[PDB]
Order: sequence, then structure tokens, then C-alpha cells
Amino acid sequence: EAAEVTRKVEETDIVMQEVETVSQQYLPLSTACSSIYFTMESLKQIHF
Repeated sequence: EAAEVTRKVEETDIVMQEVETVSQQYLPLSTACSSIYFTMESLKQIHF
């Protein structure tokens, strides 16, 4: 089972290498989306 633990490392490396490319490709869009939603949420302050 510790050999299975050792075999987990390549899966972890593949996951990290994929998620790095995913983040570097689509992170500015997600930050913009969070900014849009929080602007919409804070926009309710004055007019209710």
C-alpha cells in the first residue's frame, strides 16, 4: 500500500500540471466575475 502511495505522486503531478494551465488561462476572467458580482451586491446600499 505504500507502493500505492508512491504511485499517487504521478497523479498528483498530473493534476497540478493541468490545474496550473487552467488557472493561468482562465483566472483573469474569474477575478472579473467576482468583481462584477460583488459590485452588484454592494450596489444595493443606497436605493434598496
